[PDB]
Amino acid sequence: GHMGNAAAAKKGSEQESVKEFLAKAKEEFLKKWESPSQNTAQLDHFDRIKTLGTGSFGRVMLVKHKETGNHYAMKILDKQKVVKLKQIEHTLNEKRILQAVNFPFLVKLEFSFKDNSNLYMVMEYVPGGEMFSHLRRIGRFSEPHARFYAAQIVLTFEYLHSLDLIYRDLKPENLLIDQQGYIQVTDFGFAKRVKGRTWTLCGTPEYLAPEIILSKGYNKAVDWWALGVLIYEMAAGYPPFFADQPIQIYEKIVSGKVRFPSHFSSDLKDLLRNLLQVDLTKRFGNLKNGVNDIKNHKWFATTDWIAIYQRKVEAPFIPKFKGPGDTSNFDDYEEEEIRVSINEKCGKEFTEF
Amino acid sequence: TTYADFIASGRTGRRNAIHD
Ligand SMILES: C[C@@H]1C[NH2+]CCCN1S(=O)(=O)c1cccc2cnccc12
Repeated sequence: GHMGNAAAAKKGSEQESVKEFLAKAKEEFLKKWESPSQNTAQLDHFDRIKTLGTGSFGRVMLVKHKETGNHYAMKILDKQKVVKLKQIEHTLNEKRILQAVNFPFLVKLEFSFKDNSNLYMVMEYVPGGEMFSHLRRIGRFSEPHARFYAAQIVLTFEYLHSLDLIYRDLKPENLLIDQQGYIQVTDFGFAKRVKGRTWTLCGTPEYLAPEIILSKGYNKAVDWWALGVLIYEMAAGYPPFFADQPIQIYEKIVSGKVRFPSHFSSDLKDLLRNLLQVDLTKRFGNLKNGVNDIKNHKWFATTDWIAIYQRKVEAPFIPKFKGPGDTSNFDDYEEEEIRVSINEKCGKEFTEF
Repeated sequence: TTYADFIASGRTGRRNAIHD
């Protein structure tokens, strides 16, 4: 067979130890999920420095804690705008998830609080910027470099899926690089805790699984499809399905055809054909062997999964770091005032925050 | 080429999710 006795025993033991870790991780998650933390700081504890990112979600600002001098990334949401965009449940759920999870590649929520006007999530500052920026600048990542990042996503999805969390928002724009070169996942607005199927049309066109496009009920296998898209884009420099307009992207996604650059290794192409598998009964991550079909694939043969989890692998790329508070890996944004009305707004809606 | 097609797509920048 493929493994002799020693290798088979070692793999079996490793897989059993993952089960044991995940059982404990779930116990710990459920305690925090059922009794979430609230109101662990306030606004005047922080100096506001610079806007790191903006969007319909609100903004994220680099802030400095006045006593410790520690920097953090503060997400600011306007309660009235959240209500208007129909994002109450997503916003409450994101904060509830972030305060309950614990994994080395998931950003930590260090404080949260609210005031009359806004909600505030104070997260660790991840100073390396978006994977997106590095990927577009470098062009494409070597297979070893792509693999190092992919392994972290595999472990992160193994963890989240064990908690019945579907992620649904994977793309290089949503992955940050930390000072040691490891990934941080930050956005949980589209994540959902569901054991079976769900139906919402959500995500980013290039990363949508066929079953989402086709208005089917779908499950956690959409995250494994999205991993295939991410690995492809990291290694090629462009995603597997693109076009001028989303409708044309969706036609290609559902077609069952993908083409690969000539520099992709055979191992990489085989992994991607099994992740970018339109037939759910055949997609890796969705079979009886679960995540092990991915972790044991030849493309990952050199990956030491425990060493990745322990952060003991030397990263292939370290972002430039000019010190605490350095924002050079993020774009520049127009700075806008932070208004706190004298009158409480949308109080009942956000009682749980 | 595929790369040129990607540039021509106009989708080389940060991509919004559907809800946006
Ligand atoms: C929410 C936006 C949305 N765009 C995609 C990337 C995520 N950001 S972010 O880079 O401003 C960011 C979010 C959370 C924690 C961070 C920690 N350190 C830096 C930036 C951080």
